[PDB]
Amino acid sequence: MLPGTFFEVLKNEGVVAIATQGEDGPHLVNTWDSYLKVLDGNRIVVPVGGMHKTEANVARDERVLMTLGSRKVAGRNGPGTGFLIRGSAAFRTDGPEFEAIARFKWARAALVITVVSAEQTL
Amino acid sequence: MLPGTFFEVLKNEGVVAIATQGEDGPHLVNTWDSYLKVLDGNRIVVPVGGMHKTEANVARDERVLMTLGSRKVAGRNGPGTGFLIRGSAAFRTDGPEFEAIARFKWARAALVITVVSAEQTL
Ligand SMILES: Cc1cc2nc3c(=O)[nH]c(=O)nc-3n(C[C@H](O)[C@H](O)[C@H](O)COP(=O)(O)O)c2cc1C
Ligand SMILES: Cc1cc2nc3c(=O)[nH]c(=O)nc-3n(C[C@H](O)[C@H](O)[C@H](O)COP(=O)(O)O)c2cc1C
Repeated sequence: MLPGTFFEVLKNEGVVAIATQGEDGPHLVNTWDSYLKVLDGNRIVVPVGGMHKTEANVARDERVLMTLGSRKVAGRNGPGTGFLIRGSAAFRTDGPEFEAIARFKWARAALVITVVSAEQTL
Repeated sequence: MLPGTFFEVLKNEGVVAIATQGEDGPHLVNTWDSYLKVLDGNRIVVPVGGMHKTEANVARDERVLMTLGSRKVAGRNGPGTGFLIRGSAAFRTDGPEFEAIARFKWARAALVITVVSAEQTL
């Protein structure tokens, strides 16, 4: 379901933001555009070094939001676009989903986001 | 309280993410590094075109989170850094905080974030 324009954004560097639901409000962490590995079946994989609070939140509520964008990709009304991604998160520590990001020697896990919707917001 | 390194990030284009507490989980929206207007008294101002869900959330819970970063600014262990900003939000349609972003003629409002903490997370 992830559209072509989303893959165009991924070709460009940028800050990715990942929101979770915590006990006393939202939490928000980051990765890089270039770190994302997209697999078939609508899966975005993120290398996890920290994300301990994020992981605790996902354990309680699997639903996450992700945003990313680039000034270098054309939006609907001018240069620059981005996306709001909604999906369910899981943390993997073995198997193909972990191997997808195992190149990162600091990785303790793979954050796997199964995408339910992708909206171009610009 | 906002540190020099944060202002170095703002010299570079990038995607800013703003998380709020929604009715059924977090909400997450964006602006650009170059749109942020920093005022005395630890205030960050964002031009508001949409942000209708965000405004509804802020009306009920003023606490917000913001992230931003850049590969072009050195972090602690290599190239690239970014920030987690925590603060309280208000929406303004007049006064000096609105005038700060009034040059954006599509702006219906100014989102004013009064910063309580700024953490360099990389
Ligand atoms: C631009 C940027 C990229 C980041 N990339 C990662 C990353 O790929 N993996 C990771 O675990 N943390 C990364 N971090 C740090 C996380 O955003 C977060 O601060 C840290 O993992 C702690 O997560 P937690 O608050 O859920 O415990 C990055 C931070 C920034 C500013
Ligand atoms: C890179 C990027 C920059 C954006 N800049 C703004 C902005 O400056 N002001 C704004 O109102 N919306 C901006 N948007 C759209 C918002 O993220 C959001 O989708 C829209 O304001 C609707 O907000 P809401 O879901 O809270 O109703 C931007 C989106 C992207 C991807």
